[PDB]
Amino acid sequence: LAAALAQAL
Ligand SMILES: *C(=O)c1ccc(-c2ccc(C(=O)OCC)cn2)nc1
Ligand SMILES: *NNC(=O)c1ccc(-c2ccc(C(N)=O)cn2)nc1
Repeated sequence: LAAALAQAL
């Protein structure tokens, strides 16, 4: 989940 969002950065 964290990675799914982290791709933005
Ligand atoms: C959420 O974006 C998220 C959470 C966890 C994972 C993930 C990917 C790969 C592994 C892995 O290779 O584990 C080996 C024990 C674990 N968790 N991806 C994305
Ligand atoms: N928000 N994330 C990024 O901007 C980001 C872009 C690219 C990468 C990355 C990581 C690792 C490799 C590699 N070849 O091992 C390439 N690009 N991370 C984050």
